[PDB]
Amino acid sequence: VIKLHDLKPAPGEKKAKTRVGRGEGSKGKTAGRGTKGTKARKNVPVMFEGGQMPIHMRLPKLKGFKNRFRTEYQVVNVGDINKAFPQGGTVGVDELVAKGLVRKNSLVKVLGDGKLTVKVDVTANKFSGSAREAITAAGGSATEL
Amino acid sequence: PKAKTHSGASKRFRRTGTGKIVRQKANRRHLLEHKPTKRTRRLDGRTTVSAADNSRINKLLNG
Amino acid sequence: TLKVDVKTPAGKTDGSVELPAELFDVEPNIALMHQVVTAQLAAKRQGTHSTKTRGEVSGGGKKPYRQKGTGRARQGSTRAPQFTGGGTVHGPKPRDYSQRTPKKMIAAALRGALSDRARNDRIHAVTELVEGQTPSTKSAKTFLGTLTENKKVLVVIGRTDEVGAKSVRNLPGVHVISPDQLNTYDVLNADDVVFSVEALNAYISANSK
Amino acid sequence: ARVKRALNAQKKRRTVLKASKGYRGQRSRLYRKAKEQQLHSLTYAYRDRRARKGEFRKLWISRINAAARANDITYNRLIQGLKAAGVEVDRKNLAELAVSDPAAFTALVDVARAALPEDVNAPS
RNA sequence: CGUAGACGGUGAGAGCCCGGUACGUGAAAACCCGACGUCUGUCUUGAUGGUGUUCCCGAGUAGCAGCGGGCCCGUGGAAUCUGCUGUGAAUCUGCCGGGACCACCCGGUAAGCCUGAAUACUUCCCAGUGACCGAUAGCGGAUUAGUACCGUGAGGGAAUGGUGAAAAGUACCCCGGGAGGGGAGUGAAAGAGUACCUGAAACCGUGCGCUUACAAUCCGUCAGAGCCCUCGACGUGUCGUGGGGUGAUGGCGUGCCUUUUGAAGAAUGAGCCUGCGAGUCAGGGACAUGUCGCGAGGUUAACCCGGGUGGGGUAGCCGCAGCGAAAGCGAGUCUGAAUAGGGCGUAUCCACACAAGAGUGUGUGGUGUAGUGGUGUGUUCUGGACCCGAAGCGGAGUGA
RNA sequence: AAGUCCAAGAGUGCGGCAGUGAGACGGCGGGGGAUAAGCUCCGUGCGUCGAGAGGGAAACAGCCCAGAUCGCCGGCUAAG
RNA sequence: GGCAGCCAACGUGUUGGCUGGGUAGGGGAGCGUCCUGCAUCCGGUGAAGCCGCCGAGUGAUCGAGUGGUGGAGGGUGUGG
Repeated sequence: VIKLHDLKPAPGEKKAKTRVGRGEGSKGKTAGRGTKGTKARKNVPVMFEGGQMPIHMRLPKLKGFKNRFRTEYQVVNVGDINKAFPQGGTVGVDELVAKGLVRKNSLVKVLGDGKLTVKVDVTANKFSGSAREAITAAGGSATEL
Repeated sequence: PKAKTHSGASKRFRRTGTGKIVRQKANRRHLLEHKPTKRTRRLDGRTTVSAADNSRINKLLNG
Repeated sequence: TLKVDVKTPAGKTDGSVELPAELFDVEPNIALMHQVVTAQLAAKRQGTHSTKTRGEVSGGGKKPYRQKGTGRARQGSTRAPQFTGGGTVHGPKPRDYSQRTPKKMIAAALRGALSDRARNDRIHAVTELVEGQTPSTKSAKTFLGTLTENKKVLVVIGRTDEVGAKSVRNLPGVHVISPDQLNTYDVLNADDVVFSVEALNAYISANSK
Repeated sequence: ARVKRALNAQKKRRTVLKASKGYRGQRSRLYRKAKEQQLHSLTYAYRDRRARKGEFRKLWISRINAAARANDITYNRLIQGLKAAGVEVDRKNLAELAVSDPAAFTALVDVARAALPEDVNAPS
């Protein structure tokens, strides 16, 4: 039987903490910090660059705005529609979420990246031109709702 | 305490699909008269941040 | 199919229970079980261990003496760490050692421990612990002796069997747990696991569901 | 988990003081001052283990040369002659013969003189 | 024996000797929490539902400015909320709020109120807990403790535990004035004597062995006579695969740490010993790696139920499709009147072709892309952030 | 094109972690100085010290020989 | 003659070739402390501690080898 005295960690799972500042044999004295300086007693911040204009100030701010109202779609490709539904059939947002192709509460859009070979009655907030075309070509229907 | 993101870096750098950090070039805001359009185009758009600054830019963007 | 015979206190097998392979036939993962039990014991550990830093120890607000001229080391407080009676630099502070181990990891560790026991034939089932009504440690000890000669025994008993709980409670190496609280550390610590039929059925139902 | 630095601390102290048993003054009594002398003690031990070979070879050479002069031959011509004769007796055992068995050393001196070139100073 | 194997005590590890424990029982009184009646109010002095037309629907108010405060919002295009100053409206075709204004449209009827629960804390009391401290620790305080002591004052602010199971703590001898001791006794032990468990080092003796008063010594190291002990042998006192002490003499030999180009350095620190004294911890933090779990999925936070780890918890988070500044489009997308090229993406890789040798492309066909939760470790973020150290700054007080 | 190639423990790229960013002297090429400085500032797939013990320069970081894994009371040599 | 790092060969870990000065620093593997899960073992027939003796390890260090004092808790394994 296995026991609490038989339980061990996995090989290489646990590593010995590095005891810095304990004798010269290990990381001793300066404790891996070297001799005098700022870094011998403090951590210099990430944004400081010696006093010259930092890279986060001498470079221009990226152009544009974020458009608070942007409507973004969780996308599923028709190749994934094929893989998830070899039998075809009705494929709504609920079906896609069940098969784990889109987030549960989101605006679903369908894109034609893979290839479609089965009759699918897909129903998503929007369809790319290629996705609609493939859905129709496979004998299915793409009801945008 | 959540690690706060550097606002300046967040506003001046971006990641692509693969994860490359991109930035716009300096020297395109003003004093554009004497700049030949070839220089202005060279400065136009985004380029990957140099490998040297990639580390600190990534640290500022993550936290 | 692991058919654990249900032995009554009287010494008569009353049916058998089938232990599902998914619950009592899992390949025991030692590293998983170790992480799970270590998380359990860390959760058990209350980090009620504190020390006063140099700002928490009493007094020491004033600079003990002049900065220069006294021929003595520069001290900024009689409560600095080097001072006898001063504050601890990096001493313990209260800590919450509990670890958020994933639910699947916890469940797999438990299923692995039960699987190990079932494989070794260390899982027994019973209709009752003593007889009912009045607890009897002598009767319960006699029955657990007739079942298993090992020392550590985990009695997974239902919440309603207060009789059996009390009867087996006072035996030295006999932990008592409920089927919903069945955990790695308990099963692994116990040499044998004795289920009341109701407890076994409840565990199997709750898990196969 | 407060650990006292006593069980562990005294082990190296007892070791260093036991090693320093025999030193003069503080170097045998105080762990800190014994440790300073123990560093030098083992530095010297290493240096002198490595220089003992050379200094014993020096002693052997001195004694072999003494016996060579007694036998009316120079030490370097003795070594040259022994090499020419193919006598692979090292200086340790040569000096042992010089001291214990001078007749054997005279025999080896005769061998080396015999194996020396007719003219040692000739270019050859 | 056990519905009691909790914990402690007892002359040393006690379920069974003791206090207790499981489990049972016990309030005269007082207090609290419940109900049960008097009692208190109200409704019944009534309930129903439909029509059309005047007054009412909180005023120094809302609103507007001038200056401010607050909000992510630092005055900004600055809404909403607010203080002080003025100016100051209408009552439903009213008025606000939708971050200024509308056929607008929605939210509805402010300028007067009271409102439990969910929530924060523990001076105090009770019962417990500790991979907390264990007398330089842990509270400053195991003892006298905020005491002694210091300061005029505010204020600062200590040190000091352990005989033994039981005091059995040396009735009466001796030396001494006493202290203290030697007897003798108690004690298992006095190698426990109220100076008391253990009794380290520093430090101070005494005894013994070697060695040193012709010698220039970082105090050692290597050779090493002599001397003094030990283990064997042979069984002569001398040799040994020996061991230990000392060290005549010879060789070599410039402390440790720090900080430096460089220190034995006549640069820093250290008189000595013992004890303590410095990369720690929190966070679904960030990055990277290890390792488990599950895997195109992975996890759940709060919270709920469990006298425990355990079970629930699908809100969210990260994956999952990119390009762009969005109408956005989407394995494409942005740029461009310009199918002109580039940017970034389409994991990766293999074969087929078409091409061009401008560094290789284009499609087509194959396998199908790997994250994400714990957790270890190293860095890191916010915190005191590895530890010590200023002069000084601020708030409130104390002092003529 | 070979060599080195059971290695230089090489070069390159991407990541984790750094330390360093006070150098010294010597040879050679130079600036400043007085073609002084143990001066100062450069270059040097130059060296050594730094961070390097050992031997030689008497002693003597930087000069010459030579790069200490340990033990031998073995041998041959380097500079000298 | 011993040890250690890389590499190869074949094996089921032996050999061989190279390589093992080192400060800042990086990586790897460990000794020791006490606190604990579990498992075992020692202890008033004398634990720890301390003082030695005789030794042991490539290091930190070790003696479930021993003697003196001692008087009650300790060791080992494996994890946290």
